Amino acid sequence: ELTPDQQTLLHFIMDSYNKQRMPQEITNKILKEFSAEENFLILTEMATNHVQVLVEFTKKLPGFQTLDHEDQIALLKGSAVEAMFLRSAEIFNKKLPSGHSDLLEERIRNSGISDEYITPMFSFYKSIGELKMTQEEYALLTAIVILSPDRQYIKDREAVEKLQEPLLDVLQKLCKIHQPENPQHFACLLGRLTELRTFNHHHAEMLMSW
Amino acid sequence: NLGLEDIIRKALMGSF
Ligand SMILES: CC[C@H](C)[C@H]1O[C@]2(CC[C@@H]1C)C[C@@H]1C[C@@H](C/C=C(\C)[C@@H](O[C@H]3C[C@H](OC)[C@@H](O[C@H]4C[C@H](OC)[C@@H](O)[C@H](C)O4)[C@H](C)O3)[C@@H](C)/C=C/C=C3\CO[C@@H]4[C@H](O)C(C)=C[C@@H](C(=O)O1)[C@]34O)O2
Repeated sequence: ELTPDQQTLLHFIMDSYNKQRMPQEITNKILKEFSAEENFLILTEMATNHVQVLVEFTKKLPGFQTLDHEDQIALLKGSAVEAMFLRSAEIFNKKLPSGHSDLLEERIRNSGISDEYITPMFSFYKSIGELKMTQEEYALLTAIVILSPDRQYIKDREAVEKLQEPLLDVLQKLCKIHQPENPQHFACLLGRLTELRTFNHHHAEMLMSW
Repeated sequence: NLGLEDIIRKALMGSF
C-alpha cells in the first residue's frame, strides 16, 4: 500500500542502512572473547567505529545536507547514543542464535561505564525483541531518531520536522500492512524512542573519548 | 578539552 514516494524513500533507506557490515567478523566480537581490559580496547574501537557509520548513514538521508550546519551537528550529537542502543538491539535479537545472552557481567568494568549501563540496555532489548520488528523497521526507526526536531540546540525545528515527517508516514503504513491484527504496533515503536531519550541521562554523555 | 561536537564536524567530511 505504499506510494511511489514511499517505496522509493524506503529502498533508499534500506540500501544505506545496509552498507554497514561486515557480519562475518562481528563473530570476532560474538564468540572467542581475548576478554577483560582487552575487551575494553575493542569496544572503544567499535564505538568510535559507529560514529563514522552513523554520520555516513545520516548524510545520505533525504534532505540532510540541505539542513543548516549546526542543526546538522546538534542532530548527530543527539542521536549518537540513542542510535547505538538501537544497533545493539537489532544485534542482541536479529543477529545471534537464541538470545540469553552474552552474559559477560562477571566481566563488566568501568569506562567510566559500570552496571547501570548493563541493566538499561537489557530491558530495552528484550522490549524491542518483544516487538518482533523487521529490518525496515530498524532502518526507519533509526532515521526517525536522528531527524528529531526536539533536540536541544536546533534552531529550525520545522526544517527538521519536514524531513522526519515522511519517514514517520512510511513507518505507519508498514505497520498498518505487515500487522493489521494489532493496530497499536506503530504506537509501540514510538514508545521505545522514549526509553532511548531516557538512557541519555544514565549515559550522561559519551563526549570526549573513547 | 575537545569534546564530541568537533569529532562530528570532522566526520562530516575530513576525518573521512
Ligand atoms: C558498546 C559500548 C557500551 C559499553 C555498550 O556495551 C554493552 C553494555 C554497555 C553498552 C551497551 C556491552 C557490550 C557492548 C554493548 C552491546 C553491543 C552489542 C550488542 C553489539 O554491538 C552493537 C554496538 C556496536 O557499537 C559499536 C555496533 O558496532 C558499531 C561499530 C561497528 O564497527 C564496524 C559497526 O559495524 C557497527 C554498525 O557499529 C554493533 C553493530 O552493534 C555487539 C556487536 C557487541 C557485542 C559485544 C560483546 C559481546 O561479548 C563481547 C565480550 O564477550 C564481552 C566480554 C562483552 C560484550 C560486551 O561487552 O558487550 C562483548 O564485548 O553493550
